[PDB]
Amino acid sequence: MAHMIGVYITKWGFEVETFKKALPKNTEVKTIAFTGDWIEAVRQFYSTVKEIDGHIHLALNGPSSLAFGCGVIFGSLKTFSFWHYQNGAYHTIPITNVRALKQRLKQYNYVEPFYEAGGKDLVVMLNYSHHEIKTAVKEYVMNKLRLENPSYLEISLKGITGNIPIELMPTVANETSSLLQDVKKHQSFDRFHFFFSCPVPIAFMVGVAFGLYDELVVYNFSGTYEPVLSFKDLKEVK
Amino acid sequence: MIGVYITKWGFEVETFKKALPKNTEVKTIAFTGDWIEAVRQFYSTVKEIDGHIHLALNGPSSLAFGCGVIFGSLKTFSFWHYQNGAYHTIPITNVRALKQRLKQYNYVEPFYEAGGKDLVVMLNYSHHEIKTAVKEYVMNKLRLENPSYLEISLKGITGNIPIELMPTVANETSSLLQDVKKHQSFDRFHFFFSCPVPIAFMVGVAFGLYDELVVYNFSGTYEPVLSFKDLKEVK
Repeated sequence: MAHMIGVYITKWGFEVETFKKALPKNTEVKTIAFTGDWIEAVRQFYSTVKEIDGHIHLALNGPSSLAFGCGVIFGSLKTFSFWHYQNGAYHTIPITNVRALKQRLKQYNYVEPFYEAGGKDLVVMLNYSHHEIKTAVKEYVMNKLRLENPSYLEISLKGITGNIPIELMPTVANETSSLLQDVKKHQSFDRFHFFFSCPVPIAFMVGVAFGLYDELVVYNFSGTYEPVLSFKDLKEVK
Repeated sequence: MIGVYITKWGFEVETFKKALPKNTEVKTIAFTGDWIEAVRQFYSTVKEIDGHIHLALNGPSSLAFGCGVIFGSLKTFSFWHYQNGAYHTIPITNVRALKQRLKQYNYVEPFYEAGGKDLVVMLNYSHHEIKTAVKEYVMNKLRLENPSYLEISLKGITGNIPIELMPTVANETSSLLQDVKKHQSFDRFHFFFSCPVPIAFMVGVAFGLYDELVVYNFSGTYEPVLSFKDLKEVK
């Protein structure tokens, strides 16, 4: 009865065959159309994975902010393979168990946190990819969020910024997850504000690990930053 | 596989075809002094190709940069550079290697002059300063308000860049173009070139269409030839 299925979240739709051909023979693929409505796509994603019995093959052709949202409501009852499009075709992320991602670490090999102590709003920046975002996020926060002296957590990577292989993505996601729990020891935050310069698979896996435990807001860059998912919306998806 | 040849002429395509693997078709894109039209036709040609692309370009580095910007960074490519009377392949089988952000730079160095939120970028591998001429143009024709300036130039290397170092120089340049954003959040980048075509292409690939950018070309004087709005509308 239980049988593997593909779920493809895409800003387009026409290109789904590339994903399908990468999967085992006779794997059905359910397409979720992302049209610039984050909460609707997350809702449809939840609806789809809720009723799936079996291993889920995921791919997401779309923003990392959406990937993070989908991760947050994914939960920990289902297994998945994450497929990523690179230098030719789709390749599976080394199959990462959900419980494995939430493992807390004492030693980090890749992530480098820079914590700036402030108030109860924490601005989280995953500064992992080619495009440098720190000053852009701070300018946006200062001009648009109307917060008093927010705390900042900028996370950069040692060595691999802008060139993260598939094979390191589970490790980077695990390390990020562990840091996001560590930071809560500094103080009790009211709210986490998430900004990404980050591969989609990592964003998804970090969302899976972090979950919907804290008040959070997810932000997307499209010429400027805007909030695209809130804790309230994500809670109401279930 | 196919080859795409972007050229200010057209008649000379056969040496490119001959350099490629047997039975590679080549599409010529004829540049006639309209940058946005050539970039449009380039994008139209490569848009639905996923596999490896062979590229060559006979024309200005400013065009090469524009083609790089709309190429994206999902597709692998070989750039065939014409040097010392023949074509030489620059194979890029991992595009992310061009986008790796660096702490250690071996071949290029930044010279940053702090100003406002317009950044004037000079990609100058010539071993003779272009800053005075660019500044005169900026002050007199663009009338920008207290722009920041970033010159990127060679260090250590005293002459031409060998083929073998062109990916490295492009990678380092691209990394510096992101590193400068640590100084402040810029609103707009203005690109001026004195540089080899393959480097311009590779830097365009990495930089992408992520910041408001304007591309300038030197032909006796400087003029803008590509804007962010035009490039956005190509897609």
